[PDB]
Amino acid sequence: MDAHAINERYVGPRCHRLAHVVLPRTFLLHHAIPLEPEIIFSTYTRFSRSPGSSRRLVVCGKRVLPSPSGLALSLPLFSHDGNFHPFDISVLRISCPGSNLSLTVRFLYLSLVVAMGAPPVRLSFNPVNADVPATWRDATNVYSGAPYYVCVYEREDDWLPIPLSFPEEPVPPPPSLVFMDDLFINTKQCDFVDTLEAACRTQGYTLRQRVPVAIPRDAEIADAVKSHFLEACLVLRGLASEASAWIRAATSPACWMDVLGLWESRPHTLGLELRGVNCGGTDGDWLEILKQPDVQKTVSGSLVACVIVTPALEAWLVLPGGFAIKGRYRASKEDLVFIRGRYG
Amino acid sequence: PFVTQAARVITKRDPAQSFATHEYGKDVAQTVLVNGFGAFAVADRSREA
Repeated sequence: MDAHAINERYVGPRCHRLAHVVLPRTFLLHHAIPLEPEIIFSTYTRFSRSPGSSRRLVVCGKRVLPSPSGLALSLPLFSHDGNFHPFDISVLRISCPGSNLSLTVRFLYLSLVVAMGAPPVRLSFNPVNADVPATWRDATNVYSGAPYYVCVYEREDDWLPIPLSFPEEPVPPPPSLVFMDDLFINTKQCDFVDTLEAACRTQGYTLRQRVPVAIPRDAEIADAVKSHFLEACLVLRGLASEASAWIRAATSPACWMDVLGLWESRPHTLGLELRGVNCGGTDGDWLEILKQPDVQKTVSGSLVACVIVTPALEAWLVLPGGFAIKGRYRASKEDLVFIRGRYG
Repeated sequence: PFVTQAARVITKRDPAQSFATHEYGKDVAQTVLVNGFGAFAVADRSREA
């Protein structure tokens, strides 16, 4: 409970209002946040019906040992031109300095803004104190459905409620404006698969080898590799994720790779970087791909497809057996301003 | 009661044992079959019943 009062003196002035938030373990078990003291938190908000980006801020968080119990934080709220927007996502990014861990925790303002509603000369001495009492108010996250607590500390204040500026007509439906990100990436993924299915039609519904890997002679195995391509089309369409590989390729300033979990036998790991491999498409460059430990098991093994994305937004779908199909993510110039603003 | 339901109980481990590799390894689970019962082998002469 110290991290609320620390942030009001260092993150506090650099914002407009703070959202004091305490996360219970039921929220921590869902988003899988391993509570070590090494964790660096980073916060930024994604605006709507405006050019969407706010600056990134580092917020301190401490475990509260016991009346709730859990991780304690403070979220920034930004008021451009004197008011809040209701449909305006505040993104919490959790990462460790050394290891491989990146988690995105997303909050909406209407779950926070509503939850806030009820002789030598003298030098001043103002230390950080937990003397101010807390008023615990309940909330639910819209995205996960796990409850989290909100503090309200005591200090033209009691006269007015918290200003909101609701959107104006014509407006898309707020089930579609809340999930602005998951309906943008899903249509890019569904247009990525349509390039792969068009590439089979120009070749005559075939799958050509690219990687020299010997195949044991059985007719059921030749039917099994075909089943890896159709299952990967059920996955790439159904996948709509914030941290996909092509998004890192669009906001890169190097090949970007993410393996897949076919038939739900694995969870997806997204955004793996190929450091030191230049995907030029020549037969010299595929050997540098094969030195990776992932690509050897996506091809010799089974149940895992693999997607390798160039910085020119051209991507191959690597199947087990060495088969590959060139595809292309189509991102317009208006779309790249939308992606590099909110994400990168 | 209605149809017998399965409620799974996930608790934190005792603070002697709170050391694990992954984050779910601090929690160990148990299934409690609510409104059912345990039973031996039913006779084969009335298996249809």
